[PDB]
Amino acid sequence: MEDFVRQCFNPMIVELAEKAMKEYGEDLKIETNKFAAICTHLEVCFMYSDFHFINERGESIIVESGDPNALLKHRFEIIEGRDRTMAWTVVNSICNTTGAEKPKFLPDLYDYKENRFIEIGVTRREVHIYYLEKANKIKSEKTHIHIFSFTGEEMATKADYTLDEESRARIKTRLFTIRQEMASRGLWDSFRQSERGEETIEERFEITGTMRRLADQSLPPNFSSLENFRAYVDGFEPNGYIEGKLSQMSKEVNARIEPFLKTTPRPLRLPDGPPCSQRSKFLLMDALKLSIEDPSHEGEGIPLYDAIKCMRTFFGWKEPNVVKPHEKGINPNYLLAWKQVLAELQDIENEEKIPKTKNMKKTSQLKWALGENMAPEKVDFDDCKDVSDLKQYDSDEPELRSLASWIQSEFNKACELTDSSWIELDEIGEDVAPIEHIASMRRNYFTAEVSHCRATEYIMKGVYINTALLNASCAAMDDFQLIPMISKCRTKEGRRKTNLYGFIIKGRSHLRNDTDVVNFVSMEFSLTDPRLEPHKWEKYCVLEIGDMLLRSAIGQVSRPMFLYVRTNGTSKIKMKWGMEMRRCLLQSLQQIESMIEAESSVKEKDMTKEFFENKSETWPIGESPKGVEEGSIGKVCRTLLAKSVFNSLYASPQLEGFSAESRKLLLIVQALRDNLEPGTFDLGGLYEAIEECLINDPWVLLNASWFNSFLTHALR
Amino acid sequence: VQLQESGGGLVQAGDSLRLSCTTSYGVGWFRQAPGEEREFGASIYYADSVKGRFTISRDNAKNTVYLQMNSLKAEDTAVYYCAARWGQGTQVTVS
Amino acid sequence: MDVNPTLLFLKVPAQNAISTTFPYTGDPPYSHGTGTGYTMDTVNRTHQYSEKGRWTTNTETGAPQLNPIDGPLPEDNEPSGYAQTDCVLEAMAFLEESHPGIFENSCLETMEVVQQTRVDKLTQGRQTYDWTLNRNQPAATALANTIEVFRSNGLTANESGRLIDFLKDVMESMDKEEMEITTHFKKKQRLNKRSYLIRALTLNTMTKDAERGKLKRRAIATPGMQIRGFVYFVETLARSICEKLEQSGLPVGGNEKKAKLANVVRKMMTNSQDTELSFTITGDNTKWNENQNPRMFLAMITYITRNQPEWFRNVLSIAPIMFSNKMARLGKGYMFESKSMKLRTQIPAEMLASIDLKYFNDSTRKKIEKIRPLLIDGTASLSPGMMMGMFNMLSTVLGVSILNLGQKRYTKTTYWWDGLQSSDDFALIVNAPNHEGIQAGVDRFYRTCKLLGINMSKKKSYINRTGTFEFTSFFYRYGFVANFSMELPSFGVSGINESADMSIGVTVIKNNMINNDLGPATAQMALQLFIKDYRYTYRCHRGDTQIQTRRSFEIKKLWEQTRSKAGLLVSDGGPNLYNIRNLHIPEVCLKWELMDEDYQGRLCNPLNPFVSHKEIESVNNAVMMPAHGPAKNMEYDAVATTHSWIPKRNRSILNTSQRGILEDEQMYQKCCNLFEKFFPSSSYRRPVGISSMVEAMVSRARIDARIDFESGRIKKEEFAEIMKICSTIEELRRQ
Amino acid sequence: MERIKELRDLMSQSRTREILTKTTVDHMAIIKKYTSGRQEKNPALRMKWMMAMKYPITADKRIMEMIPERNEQGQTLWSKTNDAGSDRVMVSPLAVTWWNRNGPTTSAVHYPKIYKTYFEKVERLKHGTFGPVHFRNQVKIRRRVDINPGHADLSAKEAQDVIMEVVFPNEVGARILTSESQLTITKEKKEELQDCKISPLMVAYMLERELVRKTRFLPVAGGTSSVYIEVLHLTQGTCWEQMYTPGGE
RNA sequence: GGCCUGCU
RNA sequence: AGUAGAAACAAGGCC
Repeated sequence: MEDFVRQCFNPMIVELAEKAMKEYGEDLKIETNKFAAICTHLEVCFMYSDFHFINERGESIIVESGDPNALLKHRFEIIEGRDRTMAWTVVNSICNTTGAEKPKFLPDLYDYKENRFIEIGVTRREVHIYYLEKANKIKSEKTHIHIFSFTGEEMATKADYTLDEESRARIKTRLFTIRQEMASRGLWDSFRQSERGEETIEERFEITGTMRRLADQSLPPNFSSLENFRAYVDGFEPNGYIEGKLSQMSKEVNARIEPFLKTTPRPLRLPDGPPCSQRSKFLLMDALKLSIEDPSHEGEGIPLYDAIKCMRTFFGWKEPNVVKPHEKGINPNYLLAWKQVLAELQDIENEEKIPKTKNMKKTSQLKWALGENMAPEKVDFDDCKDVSDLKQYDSDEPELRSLASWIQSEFNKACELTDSSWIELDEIGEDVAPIEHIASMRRNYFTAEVSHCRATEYIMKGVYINTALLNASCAAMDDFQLIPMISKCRTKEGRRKTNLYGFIIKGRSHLRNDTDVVNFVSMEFSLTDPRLEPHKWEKYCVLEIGDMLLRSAIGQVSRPMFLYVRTNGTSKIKMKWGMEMRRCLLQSLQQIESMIEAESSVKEKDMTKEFFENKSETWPIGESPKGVEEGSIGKVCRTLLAKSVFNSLYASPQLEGFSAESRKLLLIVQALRDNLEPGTFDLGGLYEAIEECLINDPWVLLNASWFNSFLTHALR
Repeated sequence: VQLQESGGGLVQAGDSLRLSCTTSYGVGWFRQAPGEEREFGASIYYADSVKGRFTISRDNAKNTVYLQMNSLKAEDTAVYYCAARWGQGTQVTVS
Repeated sequence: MDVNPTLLFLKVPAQNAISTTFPYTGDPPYSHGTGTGYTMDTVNRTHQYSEKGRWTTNTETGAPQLNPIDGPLPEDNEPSGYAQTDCVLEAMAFLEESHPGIFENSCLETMEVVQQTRVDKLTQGRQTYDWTLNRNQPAATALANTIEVFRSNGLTANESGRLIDFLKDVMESMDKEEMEITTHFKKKQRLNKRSYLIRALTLNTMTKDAERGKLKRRAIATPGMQIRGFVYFVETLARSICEKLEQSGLPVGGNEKKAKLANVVRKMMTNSQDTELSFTITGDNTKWNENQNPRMFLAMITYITRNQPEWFRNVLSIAPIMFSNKMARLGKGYMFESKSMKLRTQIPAEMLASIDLKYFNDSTRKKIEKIRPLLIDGTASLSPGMMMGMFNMLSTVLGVSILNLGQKRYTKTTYWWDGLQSSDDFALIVNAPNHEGIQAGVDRFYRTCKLLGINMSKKKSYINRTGTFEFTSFFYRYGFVANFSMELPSFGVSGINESADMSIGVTVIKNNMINNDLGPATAQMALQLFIKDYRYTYRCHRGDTQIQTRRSFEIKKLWEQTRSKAGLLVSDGGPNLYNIRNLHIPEVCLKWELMDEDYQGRLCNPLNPFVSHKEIESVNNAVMMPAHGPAKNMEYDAVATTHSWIPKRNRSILNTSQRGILEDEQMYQKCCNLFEKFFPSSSYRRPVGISSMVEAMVSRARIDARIDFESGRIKKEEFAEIMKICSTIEELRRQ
Repeated sequence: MERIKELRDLMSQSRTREILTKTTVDHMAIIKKYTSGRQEKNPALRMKWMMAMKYPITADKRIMEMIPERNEQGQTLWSKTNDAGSDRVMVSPLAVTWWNRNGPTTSAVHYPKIYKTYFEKVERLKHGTFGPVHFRNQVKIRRRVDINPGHADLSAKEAQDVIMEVVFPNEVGARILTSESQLTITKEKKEELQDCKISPLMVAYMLERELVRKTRFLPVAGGTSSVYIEVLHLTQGTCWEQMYTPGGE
C-alpha cells in the first residue's frame, strides 16, 4: 500500500507525515493505512489553505500563484503539520490575541473573516455521521466544522461554507482521484476500516551480549549464571541460616566489654626530642609597640606615613649588630635587609606624599631571604631518568619534638588584661525589643571583659597582617612589597592610639593552588633577650637595634631593644583563615552565654549581672602548685578566647586528630564520672590513635599535657 | 601534696648520703646553694655536675623519693629540696 | 598559676562544653600533591581484607577479580569482607517480614520514576569522570560529550529523550567492535571493545580536602557517565525503601535525626522495667566502604525486586554488575625531585605498571609491588568492595536490616537491641536483664555484623549506660546539646556576591539561633563581626570614614549625593540596620522606605548589565559545602539588585589544548539565548520534543509576526519581510 | 524583526548552523549547561581573593555603552576583554556603585508588588508589638511546620501551571486549570503584573515561592503558626521566651 | 627585552 | 633557607 504514497504525493507531505508518524512512537511497517489516511487529511488541509489570500478587506483574494508583493497574506493558516507543542502554542497564541475560546482538541486551520478555527476531516464513512461524531467529541464548540467524504458530498452546520465553491469542486475531484486510483490498486478490503485505536506497548530492557557475561561473573562463588542465581533467590526462604553460622563461627570473634574504672586510664605519653620551637607568624608575648596617639580609626589612615611617624617617636637608634644568629641562614642578609628597610623608609619620608603602598628593590639579600629562583625547574621524565639522585619528594613523619615551658607561659600571658581596648565594634540597628536590650547588655559586659585582653590584640594583629598580605599578594604578584605592622587601640583616658610592631616584606606570590606558598620576611621590635630561651627561637635571627627608656622607680631601666627577624611563609587558605580570627570571639562568648543561659534556666531570671559583678561563682580554669585555681566568669571568657585564638594560630592536622581522639576519651571519662558504668572494646587502640597525633606542634603537645593534668585531677 | 625531706647533714668529701622525701606524679630533686637560686639535680634524668655520682629512685608504695649521693664534693653543699609536679629542703654540707 | 581550659570540664560536664573541643577556627588540613599513594593503599587494603576469597579473570575486561562471598568464616576480630549470601538473604527476608509490602511498593514507585525519568536529570550532578577526555568535568559537559560520541557511532536511541533509552544505548555500546573518540592537541582515535569496556567501568580517584577530624588524608572516587543512570535508579529505590524505615537516618536532615534518636532511646529505656538494664553503644564502623561487596548489593536488589517485571529487575541489576567489575584510575601520578641537578619531574600514574621502582621509597615501592598484578591499562581492578560511599542508601538498608534482626522475635533470648544506623556510624541501645545478657547481646550483634561484611571499630567505639551517647557529632546527654562549633566556618562571607553574601550571612545567623541554640548577645556579636568582614571584603565601608580603598571615592560621592543616607545598602556604604528582630528580612526590603527614589531606581533597574539569571534552579540557591558533611544547597532570600552580579570565571583554559571548548560554550550560549528569546519559557520549564531548533524558531517567527500584526507594532511590509526571511533561512538550512 | 535577524546571522556561519540543525529541542538543557567552568569548592576564599583584583566581576557587553570607561580621576570602570566562555566583559566593582549614583533611573514602584513575600514580612514586623521576656526552661520539641506564610494551598507542580499561565500564557500546552482557586489567582496576578518588566524568570520564581507550600522540620516550643514561625528565632530561645504578636493579628 | 594565565 | 607534612610550594606554559 505504501507504493501509493511513494508514487502520488509530493515529498513535503510525505516527510511531514513521517515526522507525525514518529511523533506518537508507533512503527509504519505494521499499519500503513493510517499513514495514507492522515496524509490525505494533511493534503486536503494544504490544498484548502493555500491559493487563498486576503488583503486589507475581507473577501479573500484568490490567486493561482502568489505574485511578488507584500500582499501574500494567507486566508487560512494551518494548525496541523506541526508538533503537539507547537500546535498548542499556536492555539494559545490565537486565543490570547483573538480573544476567542480555547478548544480542547487540535484544530486544523484559522480564518480571519469569521475569526475562528476549522477542523477538517475527510473520513471514509459518509459525512452526516462523522460530523456529529467529532462534534460530540468536542464540547460546546464555536469553531465551525466541515468534512467531506469520498462519495462527493459536503455538509456543515449553519449551512456555512466559508470560501469559493470551485475550491470545493477541486477538493472532491482530488477525492475521487484518490478513490478511483485505489480502484486500480484495490485497497477497500481494509481501507474503510483499518484503524481501531490501538495504544499499547511493553517496555523491554534486555541484558544480552557482553553485558550478560559480566552479569555471569558478578555472582557468589558457586553460581554459574544470573538466571540460576535469580531462580535460587526467588526460591530462597529463611530456614535459620544465621543461627547455624553463628554456632559454627569461632568464639574468638567477640566484642567483650572491658570495664572502665578510675585506675584504668593512663596518662597520655608525650613525644621526646629537641624542645619545641615557635611557629607563629608574629611575636605574641614579646611584642613591642611604638605609638603616636593619633585620632584615626583602625582602617582610617595611610600605613607608611603612620609607621614612619611612630618610628620617629623613638630615639636611641644604634648601628644594628648580630646577637643571636639564625643558625641555618645568612644573618648578614637579615642585617642588610633591616638597614635597607630603614634607608627606603627615609627615602619615602623625603619625597612629596607618602605612597599608599611601596615596592622595594629586589637585591640579592631579599632574593635569598624570600627564596627566589629556588624552585627546581620543571622538566620531562624522558630527559631525566639516568640521574641517580632523582627520587620522590621527602614524605615521612615529621621530626619529633618534646614540649617546652614557653608555650604555657605564652598562653598564661595571652589571657591577661591590658591597658587598652583592642576591639572597636561596628553599629547595629537600635534595639527595639526587651530581649534585644538584654542581648545588648550582655554583649556590652563581654566586650568590657575581653576588649582589654592580649587575645583580642593578637586577633587584630593577625587579621590586619593577613589581610594586607593577601591584598598585596593579589595586587603586586611580582614585586616585593613593604607593609608595616599596624594596630590601633584606645587608651583608658579615651585617646586613640596607633601601634607599630614592625614590618613585613612580601615576596613573589604567584599563588595558583590553595596550598601554594608565599614567602615573606618579618621584622619585629622587642625587649625580650633571646639568650634566655634560645630553643624557642630556632628559626629567628635576632639583632640589637637600640635602647629604650621606660619610666620606672629604679632610676630608669635603659633596656636593650632587639629586632626579631625571620623568614616565614603562608598560603591563600592560611591567609583567608587567619583573616577570620574574629570568630574566636564568637566561639568563646557563645560558650560563656550558653553557660549563663543554662544556669538561668534554673533560676527563673537573667543571671548575667550578678555573674559579672558579684563574682561569687568560679570555675576551675588552671592549676597552681598549691592546687586547682578557680576564677570568675570574666577570666573564663578570656581563657576560652585565648584557647580559640591559639587554635586559629597554631592550626594543624595534628590539632584536629588529637582533638577528635581526645574528645572521645573525654566523653568516656565524663561517663565514668557520671556513674554510667562505661565500657570499652579496645582502649589501647584509642590511646594509640591519640598518641600518633602528637609529633612536634607546641599547641597540641600543650593540649595533651593539659589533658593529662585533667585526668590526674579527675578520677577521684 | 606536703613534702618532708630527710637524710641531710655534715659529711666528709668522698662520702655518701641518702636523701629521702616523704609525700602526702613525677618528682624532682633540686638544690640551692647559699649564693644562688635553684639548680636541677635529678628527676624521675640527672644534671652534668652530679651524673654518675647520684641516683634517684622512688617507692610508690611507701610514697617516697630517694636521692642516693656518693663520692661527694664540697661543691654539693646546698639545701636539697624535693619537688612534685616544694619541700622546705634538707641541709647537706660537704667538707 | 598556669591557665588550663581543659580543667573547666571538672565543673561543667563534657557535653555541656563540648564546643571547646572543636578547633574549627583555624585552617582545615589540605592535601598538597598526588592522591595516587592513597588510591593504591586503599586498593591494596580492600584486596587484603578479602585475601581468603577466590581469584578469577574476567573474560571481557581480562582483569583479575577477587570474590570473597561465601568464603571462610572469620576467626579474628580484624576487618573481613567475607559476607555470606544466605545470611544476608535471610536478613532481607526478615526485614520484609517485619515490614510487609515494603519491597513491592518501593519497586512500584521506582518503576514509575524509571519509566518517566528524563535524560536531563543526569545534568543535575557535580563533577563526573568523562571518558572521552579521561578527566573530571561537569556532569552536563560529560553527558553532552558522551551523547555526541554515541550519535557519531550510531547509537541514537537517546534521541527519544528518555533515561531508560540512554541506558539501552549505553549497554548496546558494550557490544560494539570499534568506537571512535575525538582528541585535541582534532584527531579521531579508535577504541576497541576491551579498551572501551575498561573506560566505561573505570573510576577517577582524587584526594579529599577540607576534611576535619583526622590526621591522615583519604581518597575519594568519581564514576563515569555510563553508570550514573543505573546508580540514580538504584539510589531512588533505596531512598524509597529507607523512607519507610524508622531505624534509618540517612535520607533525613539533622533535626529529624535528633528526633528519631530521642524517640528510640525513650522507647528502649522506658519500655525496659526495673529488672532490665540498658546500655548504649556509640559505634563507628572501621573500613565501612572497603568491606561492602557489590555482589551482595546485587543479591539484595534481586531479592527486593522479586515478582516484578523482568526489565525492571535487569535495569536495577545492571549497576551492581558494573560495580563488581569496577576499575579505579590510580590518580594524578607522582612528582620526583633531584636536588643534585636541581630539577623536578611529574610522571603520570599510568606508568606505574612499567616504571622501575628505584625512584620510590620503601612504602610506596611495596604498595606498587602489591598492586601491580591488578593493573590493567593504567587502572587497577577494585572488584572486592565499594570505594567511597556510592551506595550509601543500600549500605544503610543493610545496617537497618541488622538493627531490626534483634527485635526480640529473632533473638530468641531475654536480651534484645535496637538503635539507629547512618552509614559508617550507629547508636545501639541494647537491653538485657543482667550484665551477662548485655554482653551476650552485644557479642551476637557483633558476630552477625561480621557475617554481613560489616565491621565495628573497637577503637572508636564505647558502651555506657543509656542517657549519654554520641551520633554524627550530635552529643545526647538526657537531651541533645547544641555545639555551634560545627557551623562556625559558615559565619563568614559565603562568596557568591554582595547581596547573596549578606542574605546568606543573616540567614545563617538566624538558623543557628533557631537550631544550634545560639545566644542573643552572641548573635549580635556575630552580626557585628560579619558586617565588619563584609565591608572589609567588598571594599564597601560606611562612607563617612576616611578609609581609602579602590572603591572609597564613588562610595563617598554617592554618600554625599544621597539625602536620606539611612537607606543606603551596606554594599554601597550605608549604615547597618540589622538586629535580632530583622534577621529574616532582606536588606533591600528593610531599607526600602528610607531610600531616595533616584537611588532606589538606579539600584533596582531591570536593564542593569550586571544581573544575570540562567535557570529557575539557580535563581536564589547557593551551594555551601558544610564543614564535616556533604555538599548542601540553601535557599537565600534576596532581591535582584545591581549587586547580584556573578564573579569572574577561571580563564585558565586559554593556555590549554582544550581551548575550543570556550568557542563551543559561546556558540551554545548564543543559540540558547536566541531560543529563549524565541521560547521565553525555556528557562523555567525545560522544553521537550523531538524537533530541531531552527524548525521551532522559524515556525514561531511565522506565527508571532502574523499575530503581532493582527494587533501590534508589526506592519504588512515587516510581516512579509519576516515571512520571506523565514523562507530564506529555510532554503539556507536546505543547503 | 531583530530576533529572526540574529537567527539568520547565526545560520550564516557554518558551525552555528550545524549546532542549530542537528541539536534537538530536548537536548536544549544539556547544551545550555555545557560549560568548562567547575563549580567552586571554596567560594569564600576566592571571593576574598578575586575582589583584590581589578575587574573582578562580569557584566553584559551593553555596559560599554552606558557607563564611561573611566571615572573622574581615571579609575577604570570596565574592560573590553570578554569573559572565558561568554560574550560578557569583566568590569570593576566601581561600575556597580557608579550605576547607583549616575546610572539610568526607572520607576521601582512595582517591585513591592512583585516581591510580595518580603514586603509582607516587613509590613508584618513593622506593626508587631513586643512583650516582657520570661526566663524559664523551654521544652523545645521537634515538629514539622510550614515556613511560608503566604502559601495558597498549592504544591510545586500544582502551582507551576498557574505560574506559566500567569507569565507564559502561550507555552501552557494542554493544561487548562480546572480549580477555581487557581482561576482567581491567575486573574489577580495577571491584572496586577500586566506590564511589569523585571524579568519573566524572576516573576515566575517569586510566584512559585509565594503560592507553593513548603514545609520543614524545626525545634519549636509553642507557636506553630506560619506567622509565628518566621520569627521563631526572636520569640523562642534556650532559657527565655519573648512574647510577640505580628502586625497581621 | 616585548606579550599570555592564575580553580582547567 | 623557609612554609608544610605521608606530597607539595618555593610561578607555569607558549615563542
